[PDB]
Amino acid sequence: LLHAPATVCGPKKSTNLVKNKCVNFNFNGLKGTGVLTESNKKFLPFQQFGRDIADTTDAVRDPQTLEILDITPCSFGGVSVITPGTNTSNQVAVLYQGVNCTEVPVAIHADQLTPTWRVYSTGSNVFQTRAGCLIGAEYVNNSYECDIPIGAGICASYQTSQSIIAYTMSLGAENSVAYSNNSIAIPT
Amino acid sequence: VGYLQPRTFLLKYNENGTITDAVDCALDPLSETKCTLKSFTVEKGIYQTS
Amino acid sequence: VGYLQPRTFLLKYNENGTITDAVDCALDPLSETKCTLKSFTVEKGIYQTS
Amino acid sequence: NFTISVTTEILPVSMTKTSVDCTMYICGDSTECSNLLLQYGSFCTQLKRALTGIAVEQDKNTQEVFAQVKQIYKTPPIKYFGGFNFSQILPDPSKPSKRSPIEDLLFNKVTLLICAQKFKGLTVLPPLLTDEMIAQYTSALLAGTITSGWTFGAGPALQIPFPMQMAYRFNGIGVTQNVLYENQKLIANQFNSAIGKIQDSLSSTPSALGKLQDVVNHNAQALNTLVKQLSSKFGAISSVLNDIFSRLDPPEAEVQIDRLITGRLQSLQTYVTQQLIRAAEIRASANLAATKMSECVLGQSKRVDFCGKGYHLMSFPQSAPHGVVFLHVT
Amino acid sequence: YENQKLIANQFNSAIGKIQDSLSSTPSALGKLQDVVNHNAQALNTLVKQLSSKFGAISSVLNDIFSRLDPPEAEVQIDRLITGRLQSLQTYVTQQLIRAAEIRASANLAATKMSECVLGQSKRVDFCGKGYHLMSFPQSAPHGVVFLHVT
Ligand SMILES: *[C@@H]1O[C@H](CO)[C@@H](O[C@@H]2O[C@H](CO)[C@@H](O)[C@H](O)[C@H]2NC(C)=O)[C@H](O)[C@H]1NC(C)=O
Ligand SMILES: *[C@@H]1O[C@H](CO)[C@@H](O[C@@H]2O[C@H](CO)[C@@H](O)[C@H](O)[C@H]2NC(C)=O)[C@H](O)[C@H]1NC(C)=O
Ligand SMILES: *[C@@H]1O[C@H](CO)[C@@H](O)[C@H](O)[C@H]1NC(C)=O
Ligand SMILES: *[C@@H]1O[C@H](CO)[C@@H](O)[C@H](O)[C@H]1NC(C)=O
Ligand SMILES: *[C@@H]1O[C@H](CO)[C@@H](O)[C@H](O)[C@H]1NC(C)=O
Ligand SMILES: *[C@@H]1O[C@H](CO)[C@@H](O)[C@H](O)[C@H]1NC(C)=O
Repeated sequence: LLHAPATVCGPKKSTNLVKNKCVNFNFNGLKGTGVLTESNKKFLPFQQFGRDIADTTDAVRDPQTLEILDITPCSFGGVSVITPGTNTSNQVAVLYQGVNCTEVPVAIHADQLTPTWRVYSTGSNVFQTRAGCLIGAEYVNNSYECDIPIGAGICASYQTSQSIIAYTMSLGAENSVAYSNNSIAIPT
Repeated sequence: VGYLQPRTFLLKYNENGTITDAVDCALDPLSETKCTLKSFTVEKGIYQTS
Repeated sequence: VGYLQPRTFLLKYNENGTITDAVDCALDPLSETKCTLKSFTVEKGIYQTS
Repeated sequence: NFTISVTTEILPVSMTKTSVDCTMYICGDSTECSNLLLQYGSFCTQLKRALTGIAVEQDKNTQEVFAQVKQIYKTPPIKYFGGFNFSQILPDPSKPSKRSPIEDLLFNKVTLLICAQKFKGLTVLPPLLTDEMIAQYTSALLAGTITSGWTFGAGPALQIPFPMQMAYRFNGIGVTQNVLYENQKLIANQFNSAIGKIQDSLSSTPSALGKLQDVVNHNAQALNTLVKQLSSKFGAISSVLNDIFSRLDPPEAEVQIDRLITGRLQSLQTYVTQQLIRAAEIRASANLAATKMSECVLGQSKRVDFCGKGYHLMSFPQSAPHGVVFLHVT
Repeated sequence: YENQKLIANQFNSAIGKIQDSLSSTPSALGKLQDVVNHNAQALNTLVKQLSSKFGAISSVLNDIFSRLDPPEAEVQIDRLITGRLQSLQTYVTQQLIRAAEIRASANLAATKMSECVLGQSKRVDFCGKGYHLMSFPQSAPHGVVFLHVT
C-alpha cells in the first residue's frame, strides 16, 4: 500500500482544486477533512507523503501538478454559557473559548457551525477578551465585585430593559494607612 | 400539516406516569444547559456545553 | 569492502529532511544511554539502560 | 554578638489547567467513529467532570494563599522606614508593569510550536487571576506588614512606626528591647546588605528555581507522551482511522477499530489518573504555603525550624510563576 | 472582672444569631453536602454502566447464549466482561483518591480538637479570625462542626 507515489490506481475522476477552504480530499486514497494552504518544505524526489510526530500525514504532493501543500484541521473550540438563575431571567451569553472572532462572527451559512443557535452573531455586540470573545454581553468599564468568573480577570454579572454585562475584576476597596514616625493607634 | 424530525427530548414525568413537560437540547443555549444538567432549573453559573 | 550486522540506530533529521547525524546503540555505554533516552546531550547523573 | 540572615524557600501553589476533547483525540477527522464511541457509555463525561474539578481548584489555591486581605493597602509617598532600604521589594512605578526589582529576576529565570502540535484537542485554559492582580495582592501584604505590623490579620489595621515594630519582634524571641534601640545603626546596615546579597544569589545559577521548573516540566512532557500514543497500533493493521474504513468492509472493521478505541481510551484514563495524584500534592503544598502566609508573615512564629533557620523576626512574600517565594529574616 | 455583665451578654447575643446563619441558605453546609453527593453519584454511574453494550450485540447476558451459538460467544462476551471489569477498577481507584482527601481532613479535625478545644492555639488564623479564646465541638452527619469564640 501507499508508501511511495502510485502508478496503477483505479478509475474515479479528477475534480478541480481549492485552497484556504474546509473541504474533503481524496488525494490518491488519503481521505480527511481540512484546508490546503501553500507550503515551502522541499521534498526529496523519492519522498512524497510527509509525516510528523503523531503519525498523521500533513504534507502531500498533488498527483496532477508538482505543487506541495499542507493539511491542517478546521477550526474548533469550546462553548460555555453564561447565565443567571432560571427564576431570575432567561438571557444568556455564549462564550467561544480559544478563538479569535474575525471569521466565526460571520457564522450563518448553509450549515456551517455545528450548533443550531448561531443567531447570536447577528444579535448583540461582541467583546473580545484574552480567552476568546463572548457573544451576548456588553463591556462596561467601571468596577464591581466578581459574581461569575470568565477568565483573565473578567467577571460578568446581571445588572438591573436589563441585560447582562461584563467588566473588570475589583480586588477590593483601596485603603491607605497614614504612616508616620510618631503615630500609634490603640483600640478602645 | 406539520413535519417531524429526529431530535433529543427531555421529558418530565409525574407521580401517576403522565408527561407533564418537555424540552429539547438543540433550540436555545438556555435549553441546552437545561437539557445537559437533567433539570428544568439551572443555578446561576458558567456551564460547559458541547 | 565491509559487512553489515542487524543493529539499532538513532537518526537525527534537520529542518530540510536530511540525515545530518546518527548515533549507534551498542558501541559504548554512552551510546547505550543516548539510545535509551532518545537524546544526544545527556546530563550528569546515574541512568538505567538495558 | 548577633547576625541577621535572610534565607529563601520556594513553593508551588498551582499548575496549568488542561481541557481534553472527547472525540477529536480518539475519532478525530472522522464521523463514523463518533457513532461507535457513543455506545461505550459515560467514559467521556467522567473525564470532563474530573478535569473541570481539577481546573476549578487551581483558582481556589491562588485565592486561598494570596487573597486573605480585604482592603488593598498602599505605602506612603515617603520611603524612609527608620533606616532600612525597602526599594528592592516594593514595586517600582517607573516600570511599565508595576512589579518589584527582585520579582523581575524571578520571571526571567523560569521559562514557560506549543500549540501547532496540539490540533488534537489538547488545550490549556488561562488562569482567572492574571499576573497583574496577583502582583497587586502581594504588594498589599508588604504595605500592611510595614506600616501596620501584624494587626491587620485580626481586624482593624493599626499604624505603628517600623523602628518600633522591630522592638516588638525582638521581645518575642527572648532578648529585651534595648538590644535594638542602642544598636540601631549597625542593625540597619546588616539588613540592607543581606537583601543586596540575595540579588546576586538568584542570578548566580539557574538551579535555585528547580522546584517551580519541575511543575511546568512535568506537565509539558506529560502532553508530549500523550500525542505520541497515536503512533501505537494496538494490534490494528494501521494507526490512522481513515485507512481501516477505506481498505476493508464494515463487518470486519468493527473488531479492528474496537481494538484501537479501547486502547486509546485506556491511554486517556491513565493520563487523568496521574493528574489526580499531582493535584493532591500541589494542594498538600498550597495548604503549606497558606499556613505560612497566615502565620509567618501575619505574625511571629515560635515553631523551631519552621519559618527560618534560627530565631524568626518576619517574612516578605514574593510572587513567582506558579508559586510563591518567601524571604525569611532570621 | 470589670466588664463581666457586658462580656456575658455579648456572647449570649452572639449565639442567638448563629441559628439563622446555618439555616439562611443551603450553601452553608456545602462542605458536608459535597461528601454525600460525591458518593451517591459515584454509585449511580456504576449501576447505570451495566446497560452499555461496549461494542457487543446486547447488554443482557442471557440473550447472547439463548440466540448465538457457543463456538464464538467467547469473543462476544469478552467484549462485555472487559468493559465491566474496567468500570470497577475506575470506581475502586477513585475511592482511593477520595480517601486520601478525607484522611488529610480527618487529621486536621483530629488536630483542631487538641489545640483549639483543649487550650489556646497561638498559631494566628488557625482557630478563628483574630485572637482565639475557646471552642465547642458539635457533631454532624459524616463530619464535625466547630464553634470558635474569637
Ligand atoms: C558584632 O558583630 C558585627 C558584625 O561583624 C561587628 O560589626 C563590624 O565591626 C567591624 C569592626 O568593629 C567593622 O569593620 C565592620 O564593618 C562591622 N560590620 C558591619 C556590617 O558594619 C561589630 O563590631 C561586633 N561587635 C563587637 C562588640 O564585637
Ligand atoms: C536604599 O538602598 C538602595 C540601594 O540600591 C538605594 O538605591 C540607590 O540610590 C542611590 C541614590 O538615590 C543611587 O545613586 C543608586 O544608583 C541606587 N542604587 C541602584 C542599584 O540603582 C536607595 O536609594 C536606598 N534608599 C534609602 C531610603 O536609603
Ligand atoms: C430565585 O429565587 C429568588 C426568590 O424566590 C429570586 O428573587 C431570584 O431571582 C432567584 N435566586 C437565585 C437564582 O439565586
Ligand atoms: C484577530 O485577527 C485579526 C485579523 O485576522 C487581527 O487584526 C487581530 O489582532 C487578532 N486578534 C488578536 C487578539 O491578535
Ligand atoms: C468608560 O466608558 C465610558 C463610555 O464609553 C467613557 O465615557 C469613560 O471615559 C470610560 N472610562 C474609563 C476609565 O475608561
Ligand atoms: C519623622 O519624619 C519626619 C519627616 O518624615 C522628619 O522630619 C523627622 O525628623 C522624623 N523624626 C524622627 C524621630 O525620625
